[PDB]
Amino acid sequence: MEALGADVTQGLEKGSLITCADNTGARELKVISVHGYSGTKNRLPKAGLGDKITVSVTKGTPEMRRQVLEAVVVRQRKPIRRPDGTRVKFEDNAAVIVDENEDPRGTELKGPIAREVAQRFGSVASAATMIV
Amino acid sequence: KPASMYRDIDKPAYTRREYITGIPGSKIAQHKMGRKQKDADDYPVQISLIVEETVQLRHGSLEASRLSANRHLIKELGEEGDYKMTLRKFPHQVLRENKDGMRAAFGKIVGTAARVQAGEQLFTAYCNVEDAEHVKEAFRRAYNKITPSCRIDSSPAGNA
Amino acid sequence: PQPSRPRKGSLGFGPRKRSTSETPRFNSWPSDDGQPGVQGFAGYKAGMTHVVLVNDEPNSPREGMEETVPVTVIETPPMRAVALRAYEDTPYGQRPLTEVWTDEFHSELDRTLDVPEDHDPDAAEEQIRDAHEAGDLGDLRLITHTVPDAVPSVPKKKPDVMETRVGGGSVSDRLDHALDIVEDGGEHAMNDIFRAGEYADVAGVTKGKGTQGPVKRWGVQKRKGKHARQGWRRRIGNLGPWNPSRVRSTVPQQGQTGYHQRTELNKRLIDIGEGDEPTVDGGFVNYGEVDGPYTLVKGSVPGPDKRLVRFRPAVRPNDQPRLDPEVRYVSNESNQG
Amino acid sequence: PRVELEIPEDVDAEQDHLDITVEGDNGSVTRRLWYPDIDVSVDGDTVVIESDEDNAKTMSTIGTFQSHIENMFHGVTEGWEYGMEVFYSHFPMQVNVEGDEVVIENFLGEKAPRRTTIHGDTDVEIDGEELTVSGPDIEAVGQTAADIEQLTRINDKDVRVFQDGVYITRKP
Amino acid sequence: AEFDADVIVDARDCIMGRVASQVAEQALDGETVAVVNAERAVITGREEQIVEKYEKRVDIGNDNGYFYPKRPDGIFKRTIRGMLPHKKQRGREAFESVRVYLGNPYDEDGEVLDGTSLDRLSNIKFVTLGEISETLGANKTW
RNA sequence: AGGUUAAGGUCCCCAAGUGUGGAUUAAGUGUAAUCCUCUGAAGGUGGUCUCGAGCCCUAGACAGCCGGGAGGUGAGCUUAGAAGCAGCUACCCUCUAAGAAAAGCGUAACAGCUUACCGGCCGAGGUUUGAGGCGCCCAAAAUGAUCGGGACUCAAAUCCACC
RNA sequence: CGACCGAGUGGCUUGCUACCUCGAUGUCGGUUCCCUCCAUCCUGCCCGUGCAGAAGCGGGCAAGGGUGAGGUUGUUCGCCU
RNA sequence: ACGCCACACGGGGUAAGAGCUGAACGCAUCUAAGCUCGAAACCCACUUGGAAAAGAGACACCGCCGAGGUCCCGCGUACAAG
Ligand SMILES: [Cl-]
Ligand SMILES: [Cl-]
Ligand SMILES: [Cl-]
Ligand SMILES: [Cl-]
Ligand SMILES: [Cl-]
Ligand SMILES: [Cl-]
Ligand SMILES: [K+]
Ligand SMILES: [Mg+2]
Ligand SMILES: [Mg+2]
Ligand SMILES: [Mg+2]
Ligand SMILES: [Mg+2]
Ligand SMILES: [Mg+2]
Ligand SMILES: [Mg+2]
Ligand SMILES: [Mg+2]
Ligand SMILES: [Mg+2]
Ligand SMILES: [Mg+2]
Ligand SMILES: [Mg+2]
Ligand SMILES: [Mg+2]
Ligand code: NA
Ligand code: NA
Ligand code: NA
Ligand code: NA
Ligand code: NA
Ligand code: NA
Ligand code: NA
Ligand code: NA
Ligand code: NA
Ligand code: NA
Ligand code: NA
Ligand code: NA
Ligand code: NA
Ligand code: NA
Ligand code: NA
Repeated sequence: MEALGADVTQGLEKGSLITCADNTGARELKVISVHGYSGTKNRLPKAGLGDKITVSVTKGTPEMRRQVLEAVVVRQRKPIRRPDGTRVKFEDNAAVIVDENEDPRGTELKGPIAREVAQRFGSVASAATMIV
Repeated sequence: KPASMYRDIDKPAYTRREYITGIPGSKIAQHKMGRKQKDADDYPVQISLIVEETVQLRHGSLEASRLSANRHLIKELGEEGDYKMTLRKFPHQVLRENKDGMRAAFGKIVGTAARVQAGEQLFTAYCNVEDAEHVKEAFRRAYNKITPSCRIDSSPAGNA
Repeated sequence: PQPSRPRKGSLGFGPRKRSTSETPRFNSWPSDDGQPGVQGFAGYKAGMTHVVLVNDEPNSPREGMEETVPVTVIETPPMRAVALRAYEDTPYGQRPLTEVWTDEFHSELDRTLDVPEDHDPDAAEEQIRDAHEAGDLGDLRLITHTVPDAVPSVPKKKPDVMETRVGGGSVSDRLDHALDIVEDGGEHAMNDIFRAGEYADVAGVTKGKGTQGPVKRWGVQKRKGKHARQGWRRRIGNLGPWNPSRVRSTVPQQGQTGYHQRTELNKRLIDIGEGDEPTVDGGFVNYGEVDGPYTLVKGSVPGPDKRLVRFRPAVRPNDQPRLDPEVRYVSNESNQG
Repeated sequence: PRVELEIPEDVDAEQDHLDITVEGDNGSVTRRLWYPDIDVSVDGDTVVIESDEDNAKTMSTIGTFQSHIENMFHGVTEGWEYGMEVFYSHFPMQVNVEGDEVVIENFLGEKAPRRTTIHGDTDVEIDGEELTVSGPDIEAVGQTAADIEQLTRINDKDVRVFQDGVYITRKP
Repeated sequence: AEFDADVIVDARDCIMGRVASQVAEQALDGETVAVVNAERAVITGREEQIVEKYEKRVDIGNDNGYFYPKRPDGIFKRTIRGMLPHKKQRGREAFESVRVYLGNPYDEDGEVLDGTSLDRLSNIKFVTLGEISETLGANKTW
């Protein structure tokens, strides 16, 4: 993929429960896999900011629940490093549901976003309320 | 099962049907092929297939090689062409198999085989000088389906 | 079905034993390209800080922008090429033929060497040119030593001797070039060899850590779960199969870790200067105050503070040189906090 | 056996050890003819290839040496010449002689120029969409020509459809 | 340096094993021998299989060790050791009183032993010690 | 205790030959009597050596290159059409030194490309088939390859004799 | 793609045998840690195609490196994401 | 370490394979002699060890009644004793 323009310490694992920052109808999401990743023996597969993950819907509307969909990580508690040395961290862990073409499934995003996510998913960013 | 289990002559002759019951029928459809009404002396050329090693050939092999040779003569000469081939052997030796361990090991009847001494003619075809190259090829396929090495030998034929 | 997995550690840096010479010894030299010249210099590790630079990389989407980069500070005072040694080509590799010395020696060179009182700088030189005429001359290298006395932060006064190769134009021309550097008094500085913005190979003897176990030494796992509570916490499962009935040297075991020689490739030189611009408030921890001839190396360097580190022009650079990077800020903040 | 080859008036051949040199107006060619018990010599006006053995393997090589020497007589007088033609369908291919090698640019739309070094004293002359390889050493000239055709080799796609490249038109 | 050799042999273009057998014969007889021009000694056969054998001898090994020389110095000296009872007193002495050389460090020209020469005009399938060494990855210091 | 042999062996390790006359093998085949132990099969081989038979040839053989390869007529029939060449039947005489009612491609059918057959250049053996010898392919396994090892090629291998 | 019939290689399964140990060579599965084989799953380089391309399918050389995380089950095996 | 720095290209020889010249066998033929290429695989390149390599190594200087060294003392860039 295109370079993020920042270093990321993955703060999420396979099985992690995170926040779905949108209005698709899904509230809580569970990470199942990370696109393009292949780890090593005994290592629990990891995900972080700017990564595209496969997810299952834990909470939300009856229809959205149990559905296996794709998503993009937008915010994470573990710190990341900007090119100027400064560290940046968020209040929670969140991702936005997305389709085959990387276009947000919902109509609106809930909460802030990392400027770095724009360099990868412009159509997701071009729906952002706040880009920090 | 493999011929490796029955190719050598390493047991006594077991052909007395008066003491052996339940012997499977032979798969050999016919022994006299071509034009059986015509005579052997009514042909210019006569080629036989000679076996090079002393062996045992199961009825399954006799049928397969007889089939794949005559099938060629029928393909190149026709269902009523001018020729006549002869499978001059019949499967007399009865075969067993120990199919308990080595206790009461005498086997049960599983098949039949023809014993051919090295130097004997298994097949013998009779044809005109034209069809001489077809009979050779038919025999080439025939020795590909039996255990021993073979010599295709033209007995009466100096029209080479 | 037992998943596949790469082995613990590398078999290429052994045997993992204590280094014989604390002073590193390069086993490779640059190619003879441009003009003649010495292929290496040395200094003493001081400590680290950070700097702000303008993006030099022409292929970066950020070129021209600010960028924070970590730097290891190294004091690089002038050294002295005290002699010119020549090698000859024989059916058994290269062998030392003869050496050419001087008269001007440092006041404390006698703390390590038995300084020459009677020498013949001509007979030696003659022997070298005769051999060169014969076409048996191998290569040319200078015997160099540092001046620990210049660096106050370092206790030792006794110099560090090392043989550095000289390569360049023609054998004849660099033979002459060498002789000149020596005769003077051998005095030379980092400027004479390196320029800010080039890539260098830094060698050094790492920080010693005495005896250590397999987990640390080789990077093997700790016992997991229930196994970690039985009597074994940091010990590998087995020393090998039933057959072969012997312990293979490839299995991870305990021993000496650290204090080995390593040669780290493609280190970028950020700035060669003098004075006290890079010194830290309150002094570098466990080292002291820097004020004089120094060098700013990008990233880390093998070894602890005070240890002798050697420079060599990168023998296998991955990139092209981007000279004199624009430095906008050198942190002087205290390293205590 | 013994075969005698009469050297032309135009030519002049000298031999040293197992090496043979053939000089003519079009140049010179030196080869190395080495094989168990086969003797090659210069007897004033003729070249002699002889051996005491007569087996199939010896006879094979004796005949080979002859054709090699005759080809050397030809290269030094008439010389060898292979002629090629550049053909392309969509992307305009550029064939040029740069240095001691021949470079080909924009093959099938490529950005990277395909090239090959010319063998020995071979002379490659280009005229529009026609090429002509020539020289005295038939081995050298022969390879050089073939290397040009081999340079447009394509394995990934259908050769029947993607027929771009230079091809040997006339063989001597 | 300085070997007081009673005999100097020229191995150039000579069949290695045949030379080696005679050197061993003499050394055991109390002779001091110096084999010269080892890089130019020869071994008959199809080069592909000869080298396959020598490269295989290099791969063999373990912690205990299987040191096998890559330079013509050693290859030759190892070939000779194989014809001498080197683990015995009489045999170690004999072996140690023999030395192989790259080129010729002497003034005299070595003598050629009977039966050991190869006629290049009669043979094309053979290889030179130095050629094997180069394939083994040795440094051509000759 | 002296002497001579047996099995086995005589390039080195290792006592005794780098023995003699001659031939084959290029695979390191092989240097492996017997064997749990030393594998190697059906099938295949213009690898190479030796031997026999039939036919062709200086009235020019085999191959190659050049030239000719003709008309009656694009036979008749079937068919809108078929002309060597879809199919069915026939398969004739002229010209001549040869040339099919055409053997194989090719066209929608023609055309177009060659085969048969004649001539020329050239100049020496050619071609068909039978049998034998040694080798080659077939031929994939686990800590480090092997003929006991080294190493050996007009042998230090294999076969026939001999000192 | 490939029946029949025929010739083999391996020593992973299974069966047969009763040579070695009954004054004991500690079991299955798992785990950890090390070396290896090739009959190659990926990666390099190739050949054919019912090869336009793109995606394949089949075959050759090749053991440098890689071949991971989970749900049921003690399971090996195997089914499933 | 969960943080940060550094870890080739290029040559040489080959396999499968693609070809050149070329004969046995006038022609043809990638092969029999010869040659041009061509694999993450082989060799070099690079890193690490390495005078006990028994052919037990090389150079420069100081010294053989004195060069150099161990012990002692204050300490660690080192360390289980050493
Ligand atoms: Cl996963
Ligand atoms: Cl564990
Ligand atoms: Cl080893
Ligand atoms: Cl011994
Ligand atoms: Cl030869
Ligand atoms: Cl061998
Ligand atoms: K027991
Ligand atoms: Mg696990
Ligand atoms: Mg317990
Ligand atoms: Mg601090
Ligand atoms: Mg702070
Ligand atoms: Mg494709
Ligand atoms: Mg003796
Ligand atoms: Mg063998
Ligand atoms: Mg046997
Ligand atoms: Mg035990
Ligand atoms: Mg394979
Ligand atoms: Mg491996
Ligand atoms: Na029973
Ligand atoms: Na058979
Ligand atoms: Na315990
Ligand atoms: Na415990
Ligand atoms: Na055990
Ligand atoms: Na040999
Ligand atoms: Na070895
Ligand atoms: Na062998
Ligand atoms: Na088997
Ligand atoms: Na016991
Ligand atoms: Na277990
Ligand atoms: Na591999
Ligand atoms: Na499972
Ligand atoms: Na290569
Ligand atoms: Na020593």
